[PDB]
Amino acid sequence: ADVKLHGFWASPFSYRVIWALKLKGVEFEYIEEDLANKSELLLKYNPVYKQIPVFVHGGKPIAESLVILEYIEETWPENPLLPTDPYERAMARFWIQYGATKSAAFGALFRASGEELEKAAKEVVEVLRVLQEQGLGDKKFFGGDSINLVDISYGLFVYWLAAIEDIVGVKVLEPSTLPRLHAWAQNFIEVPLIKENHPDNDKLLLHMKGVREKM
Amino acid sequence: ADVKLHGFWASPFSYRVIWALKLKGVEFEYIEEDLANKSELLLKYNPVYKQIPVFVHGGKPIAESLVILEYIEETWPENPLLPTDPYERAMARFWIQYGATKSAAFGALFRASGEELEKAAKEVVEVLRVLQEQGLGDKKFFGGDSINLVDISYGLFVYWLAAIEDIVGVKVLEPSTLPRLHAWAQNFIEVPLIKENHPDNDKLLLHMKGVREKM
Repeated sequence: ADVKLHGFWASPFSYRVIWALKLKGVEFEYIEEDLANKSELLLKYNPVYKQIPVFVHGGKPIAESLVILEYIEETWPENPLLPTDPYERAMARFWIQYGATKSAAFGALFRASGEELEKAAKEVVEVLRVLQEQGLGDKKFFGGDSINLVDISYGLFVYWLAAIEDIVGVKVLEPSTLPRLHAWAQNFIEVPLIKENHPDNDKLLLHMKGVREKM
Repeated sequence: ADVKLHGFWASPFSYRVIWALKLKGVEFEYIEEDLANKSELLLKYNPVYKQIPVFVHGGKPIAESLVILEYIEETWPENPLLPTDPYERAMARFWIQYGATKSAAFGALFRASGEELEKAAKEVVEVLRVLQEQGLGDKKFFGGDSINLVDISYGLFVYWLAAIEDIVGVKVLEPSTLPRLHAWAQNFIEVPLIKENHPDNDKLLLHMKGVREKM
């Protein structure tokens, strides 16, 4: 059954799926979607959200990156991206859900006014501290010695932190404040799979700087 | 390994876990938590959210009802509450996630002012229409001929609809507007497992009416 991925060049959600497929060694056709003029296939495949990514396997579509990632893990179980033990799997799902819930704080910091900025940055630092202390601990990656679906889901945090630093100017992931999480972020971007698969940084900063003009 | 459940008498989230355990035939000790004075075990077991439910198995805790439900399904796989096929499992997770995301609209309607009420009720009806058309379809339950984790996760919607109708007075799940979803709601409350396990309706309406005094 052939695999298609409808994505967007600057989307971290589309990149989550690219990472999981490339890790599994699953060949796929990538389809770049124009978000200003959504394709007939995108609207047919994702009527509920009308968003990318849309993963298609054997002509059958799946929307929502977290749902797609679990389908990929179940369909191509070799090179596992989740643990086999139910309790460890529940801890992985717990941290993936925590990230999804707290993702709103990153967008809030990105659009915060000159005054709102201090409180927004404070809330992001506390989210990162809990993630570091209770989620990562002393492990190299959320997945232990190699990346797993938890690391993949936290690519979105790295994407936001780098955009807030380069465009806004506030630093929320500092080595002296969060040494373990900062070491994790550096180690994650150095994983060859990640290094080989990410938006062009200059093009991404420019696009995101322009998107921030919503104020 | 013994099973404990830290819950709250009026919590639909605690009831999701009770339903799944009773369906699986798993014996458990139930611990009623005083939300005004959280127990030492609750704060130790759920430091991230400090919320019930907290499920404990072999002394190991799990927080977040959706995470707990998947652990129960994986640990006691007999009497399955999720399909075995990855694509059907992905559709179940998709609809469970849709419910979690849209749950905020129900709280919004519950606390809406006399003016906000019309727009809040409109947004809830559209959430229910998409759930009915694209999620339930012509099936008796989200799980087909019997309830599954999707039906269990949508107990929360039934809890809200009955509270909005009895206290506020607005009807958002009408038989002539949503015939299939209304038939589903009636069929769900008639399932003996559900009928035997829910908060005392009079006590629940009174508690919720008092909680609505946050305006």
